[PDB]
Amino acid sequence: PFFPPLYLGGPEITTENCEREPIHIPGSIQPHGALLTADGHSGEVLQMSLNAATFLGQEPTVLRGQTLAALLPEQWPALQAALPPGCPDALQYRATLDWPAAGHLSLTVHRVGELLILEFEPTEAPHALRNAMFALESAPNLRALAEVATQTVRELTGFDRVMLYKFAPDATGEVIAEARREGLHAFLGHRFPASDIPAQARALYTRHLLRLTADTRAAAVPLDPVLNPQTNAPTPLGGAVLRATSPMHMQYLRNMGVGSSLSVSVVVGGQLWGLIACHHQTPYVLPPDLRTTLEYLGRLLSLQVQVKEALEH
Amino acid sequence: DPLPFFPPLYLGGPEITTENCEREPIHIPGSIQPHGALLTADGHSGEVLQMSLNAATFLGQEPTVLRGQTLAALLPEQWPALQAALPPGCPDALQYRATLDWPAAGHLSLTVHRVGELLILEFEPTEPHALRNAMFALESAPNLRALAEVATQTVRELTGFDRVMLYKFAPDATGEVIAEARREGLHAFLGHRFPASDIPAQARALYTRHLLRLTADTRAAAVPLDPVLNPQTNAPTPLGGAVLRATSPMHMQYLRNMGVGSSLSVSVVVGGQLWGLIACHHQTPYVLPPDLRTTLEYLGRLLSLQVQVKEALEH
Ligand SMILES: *C/C=C1/C(=C/c2[nH]c(/C=C3[NH+]=C(/C=C4\NC(=O)C(C=C)=C4C)C(C)=C\3CCC(=O)O)c(CCC(=O)O)c2C)NC(=O)[C@H]1C
Ligand SMILES: *C/C=C1/C(=C/c2[nH]c(/C=C3[NH+]=C(/C=C4\NC(=O)C(C=C)=C4C)C(C)=C\3CCC(=O)O)c(CCC(=O)O)c2C)NC(=O)[C@H]1C
Repeated sequence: PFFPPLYLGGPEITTENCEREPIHIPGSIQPHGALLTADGHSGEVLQMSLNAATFLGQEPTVLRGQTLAALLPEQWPALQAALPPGCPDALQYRATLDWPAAGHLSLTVHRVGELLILEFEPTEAPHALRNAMFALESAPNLRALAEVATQTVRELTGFDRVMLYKFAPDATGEVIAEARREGLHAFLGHRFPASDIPAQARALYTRHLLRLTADTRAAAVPLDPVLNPQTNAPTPLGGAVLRATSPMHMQYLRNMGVGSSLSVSVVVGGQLWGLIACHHQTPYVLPPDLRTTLEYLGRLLSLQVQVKEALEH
Repeated sequence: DPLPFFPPLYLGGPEITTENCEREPIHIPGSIQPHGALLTADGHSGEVLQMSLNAATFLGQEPTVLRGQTLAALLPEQWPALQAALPPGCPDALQYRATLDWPAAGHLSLTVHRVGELLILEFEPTEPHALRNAMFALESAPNLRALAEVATQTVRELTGFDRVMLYKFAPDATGEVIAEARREGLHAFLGHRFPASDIPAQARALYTRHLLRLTADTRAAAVPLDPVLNPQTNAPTPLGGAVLRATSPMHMQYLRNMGVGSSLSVSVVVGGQLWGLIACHHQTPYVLPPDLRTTLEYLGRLLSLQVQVKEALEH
């Protein structure tokens, strides 16, 4: 099973109970964005991140009464149609708001049962993706495909280190390709224990295909209330990219000298084949539109891995 | 019966009938569609060899001036990028794309690929979260039918085409329309089946490697290359990989007779085989700009993946 989260007086996580930390329900988010939850029917704002006032420019109480209808007039009917009752928690809808306080915000919404989860992040506003797609497809074998993928991602993102991280049948990880800035340790060829990404983390990565710690030293921002009014239970935040990252993991990242981390899942035959794994030495918020490019690349790599593995077997 | 290609018309080959169909060399027509321009150049020196006859009007230069310069001089910023992206021996399927600001012609999209020692350069005029939203909707579709319907509707919304079908090949290469989105008033092709020779076997081979072809105007005359043969080889210039390639007069006749002014289709390739097509129709001529066509190319790949996934959920 899972332990209760901390804020419901559950045990603190150690190396004896990695497998049981409830990472989907931390009750908090990373501070480079803001999150609101809301009722599926009424559009009634039920929870907000204590930092919402910053991003939205709204007097705190104003929000926690109001309706999405009021708050987002153009958007609220689109949401209603895009995310019908009963849809999967994996389905997401995005829009760009030109919002008074903040030039442009990206809005990302998904639905978990009766709750809409809304994420707001700063945003903005060429051929590198098309060029990359053809490059991946003409790679002659899996090894070269891995090399092209890591190089392409590094060029698109500027990340200090991009790795392709392949799982063995027992969930032992091996770095099979790597693109990195001069003057970093090489992780190419190295193998790591399964428990570095515990089973409850791998399952969640099979369904929700991208996550990140924008700053390995930033404090999480609580949800208020912490419990969903609807259920008097924790809000599931696994489908939210803003979810506060595990302190266990952030301790690991910090011990490696990483300041910013991001990964993308490569899913083949319904199973987690590997990850595109990015490190930056310093804090780094990759903007939403560039993340989208990596999300596309994730799908394309999933296709090409199967194609390429089929021409060996 | 499968038989080798006839020589093209310009090398004294025969004209094509319902009989010899499968031997038309549709990859070497010696000509392009008039809404863009094409140059060929030597892959090592960058000497310009062939150009479409309309090139002066896209590129704003006399032929003899174009042909008298190397790509190093014509494309000083792109020439080194081309050479890195398209190394000798690379496959003909690999494409490099850039946007140019050309004085006389505005923003041009440049698409380049390499066939042996030849570079082929295509120039076309070029111009929010719809793709991301579509990607997730496709993935959440519960079964093959719902996927097919979401895919057709999405493509129609992105493009404005009068008719978008999902055509699926059977094992005998006979095809069948399994989903479609269509303009009000058009009659339904859903569930109809069509014989295998409607897409003869050489076209289906070409459609497995080069994943998007089109006919922007089913009545437009083709524009010859000049000279027609590659001076490197005194042989035909391979245009399979060029979207500007001229369509077979057989297929343009099959289209006009249906009332179609514009045709476009994207291959859906599963396990190395052509599974089916995203085929689109418009009643009037219609040019879809290169950046919009890129969205369809990306959807072609997504759909190939999702078709595998939906079919595996099915035994
Ligand atoms: C108690 C158990 C421990 C534990 C927990 C834990 N680990 C993750 C997530 C990740 N761990 C990763 C491991 C590596 N990244 C690398 O680059 C290398 C090698 C150089 C390794 C071994 C990765 C990639 C992830 C995914 C997240 C990311 O991309 O940064 C989680 C889940 C994190 C979250 O979703 O919040 C958890 C709970 N880690 C341990 O090391 C043990 C002691
Ligand atoms: C003697 C040869 C004939 C022939 C040849 C031919 N066909 C193509 C390409 C296509 N034919 C298609 C057929 C259909 N389109 C539809 O909308 C329907 C049903 C409603 C059918 C059956 C399609 C979709 C294509 C793909 C091209 C496109 O999408 O426009 C070629 C190749 C043309 C080229 O690539 O240059 C050729 C040579 N078709 C016949 O019917 C016979 C008479």
